[PDB]
Amino acid sequence: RQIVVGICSMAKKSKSKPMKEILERISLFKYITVVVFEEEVILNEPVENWPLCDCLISFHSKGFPLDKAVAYAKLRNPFVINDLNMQYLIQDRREVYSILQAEGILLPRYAILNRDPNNPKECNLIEGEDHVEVNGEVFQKPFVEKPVSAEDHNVYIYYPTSAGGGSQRLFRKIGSRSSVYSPESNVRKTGSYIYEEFMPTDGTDVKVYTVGPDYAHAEARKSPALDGKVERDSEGKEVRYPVILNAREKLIAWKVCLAFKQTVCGFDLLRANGQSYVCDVNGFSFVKNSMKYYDDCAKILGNIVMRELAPQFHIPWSIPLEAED
Ligand SMILES: O=P(O)(O)O[C@@H]1[C@@H](OP(=O)(O)O)[C@H](OP(=O)(O)OP(=O)(O)O)[C@@H](OP(=O)(O)O)[C@H](OP(=O)(O)OP(=O)(O)O)[C@@H]1OP(=O)(O)O
Ligand SMILES: Nc1ncnc2c1ncn2[C@@H]1O[C@H](COP(=O)(O)OP(=O)(O)O)[C@@H](O)[C@H]1O
Ligand SMILES: [Mg+2]
Ligand SMILES: [Mg+2]
Ligand SMILES: [Mg+2]
Ligand SMILES: [Mg+2]
Ligand SMILES: [Mg+2]
Repeated sequence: RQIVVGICSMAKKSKSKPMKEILERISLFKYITVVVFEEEVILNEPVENWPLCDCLISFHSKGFPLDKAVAYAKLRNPFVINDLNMQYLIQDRREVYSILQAEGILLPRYAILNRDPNNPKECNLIEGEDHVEVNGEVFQKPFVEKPVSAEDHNVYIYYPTSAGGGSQRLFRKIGSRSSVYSPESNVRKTGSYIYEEFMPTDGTDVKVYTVGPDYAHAEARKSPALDGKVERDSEGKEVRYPVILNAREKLIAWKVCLAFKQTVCGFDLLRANGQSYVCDVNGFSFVKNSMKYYDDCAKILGNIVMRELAPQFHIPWSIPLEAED
């Protein structure tokens, strides 16, 4: 029989153009059949009625019932491409940073400010004009303030008085804008945050996209805080610039992929001061608008499936050479 690869995610992701481009390519494998789980089934049917698969590609995004996906995996015991339990941790920036540190991955110096919502003023925070002290640790402006929830994209950057003060407020892109300047110089007074040193880059973020530990595509984009005006092409896509990862960065990608147990994994690098710092690990993310990435991503995933499952299906399989980017 065919090896079944099940795709289990919210429709917003499962029906995205990149997903469709990759799935049609995975379907080219002679012995693989792709089955995309309907969102209505994911949300409203018990896991016992979800379709069978032999390999499960499943990932959390807003509204996804991760507890059900875990229960399904436990019930059916499929080969899992992106580990589900790690996806609980990926939702919490504190957990993400803790894993990065445990793996010896360079990241910004940071401190966690946990605030009791019932008692917001008695947290370990002291604030001056050009700095904060978080659990006694000092951050001179510029510094970055991130909500502990990784799914909250309201990241603020606080500028020193010498540069005019105020702050840049980042958010999920709204049409042409990715951030806005605020005259507010004082930090947020409710919520829990990570405070971290600002890493000076050349004005770009490096976005990395792994497909297993030995492949990563990288590309760059204008730092969303620089002025908040998104660079768009004639198709309405964000302008992306060429990047080739150096040897250190290829190792970082290997480590992130394995540490988070996410075969398909996006994360962000800040190239600063002659090193590269991870500032965000998002888990499952596909590149938009690279034909070559669709080809490579589909072939690697299909080959991962065959390698793991061909023997139990009695299908002959010889491990082919794969590119690294
Ligand atoms: O909101 P989510 O998290 O469910 O989905 C978002 C996520 O896509 P994913 O699921 O990972 O593929 C972002 O990638 P990411 O994971 O690297 O995120 P972070 O580094 O944590 O910010 C992506 O930003 P980008 O990397 O393309 O700039 C963003 O596109 P959008 O702002 O629309 O960009 P445009 O199409 O307008 O240019 C998506 O927003 P929506 O689709 O509106 O919800
Ligand atoms: N320590 C830092 N130094 C400089 N820029 C940062 C730092 N942390 C985040 N940023 C900038 O803010 C953006 C959003 O932060 P990120 O941690 O990626 O949050 P999100 O999960 O919302 O994407 C980054 O892409 C980067 O441009
Ligand atoms: Mg097929
Ligand atoms: Mg996500
Ligand atoms: Mg959007
Ligand atoms: Mg990011
Ligand atoms: Mg993120």
